[PDB]
Amino acid sequence: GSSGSSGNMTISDIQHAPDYALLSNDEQQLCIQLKILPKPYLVLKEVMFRELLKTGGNLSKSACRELLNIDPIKANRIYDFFQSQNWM
Repeated sequence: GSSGSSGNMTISDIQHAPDYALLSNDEQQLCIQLKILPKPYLVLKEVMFRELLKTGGNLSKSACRELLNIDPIKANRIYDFFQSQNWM
C-alpha cells in the first residue's frame, strides 16, 4: 500500500497506484488535484458512507473535517465531490 508515506509525492505516484482504474472519470481528476492515492482515498470514501447511512444524511464540513483524518482545505474538495455525484 504505502511504503514511506514521507516526502512530496508526484502525480505519477497516483496513476501508478494498483487501484487507479476504479476511479470514475471525476474521481481521477480530484485524486490528481488533492494529490491523493486511490488506496487511501477509498478508505476515507467508505467511511463517509458508513456514516452518511447511520445518520441518514447529516454530514457537514464541521463534522467532515473531523470524520476524515486530513487537512481542512483538502477535505472541502472531497466534501463537494460527494455532492457532485448526487450522493448526498
